[PDB]
Amino acid sequence: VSMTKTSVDCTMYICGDSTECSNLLLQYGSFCTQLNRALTGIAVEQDKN
Amino acid sequence: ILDITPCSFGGVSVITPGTNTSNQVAVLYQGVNCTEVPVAIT
Ligand SMILES: *[C@@H]1O[C@H](CO)[C@@H](O[C@@H]2O[C@H](CO)[C@@H](O)[C@H](O)[C@H]2NC(C)=O)[C@H](O)[C@H]1NC(C)=O
Ligand SMILES: *[C@@H]1O[C@H](CO)[C@@H](O)[C@H](O)[C@H]1NC(C)=O
Repeated sequence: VSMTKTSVDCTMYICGDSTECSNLLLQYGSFCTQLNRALTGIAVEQDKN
Repeated sequence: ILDITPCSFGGVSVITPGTNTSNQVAVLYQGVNCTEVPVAIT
């Protein structure tokens, strides 16, 4: 009926606590917002199911 | 020998009635035991 609701912090995963990595990651645009939007969409749907 | 653990972190969800109803909000620190949110007393 459902599966585990994963949420990922895309910045903690890629750059974990490094701010000079995080400034480089901002240069890639919306990709972390897309990845978190997609996983939040799946996570809400596990309750709907 | 010391163990190293990354110090507490997690998702923050903000819970609101609509803006047309109120500006008051509640906040959920997801998977955080809030002995640690007072230890963080932006
Ligand atoms: C949040 O963390 C505290 C510890 O800082 C937990 O308190 C312990 O709970 C267990 C189970 O009741 C007791 O055996 C310990 O003696 C408690 N320690 C202290 C210092 O009180 C608390 O239970 C945690 N909250 C949750 C929901 O697990
Ligand atoms: C806010 O809700 C009321 C009904 O409770 C409605 O009349 C009003 O039009 C709403 N505000 C806006 C900006 O539409």
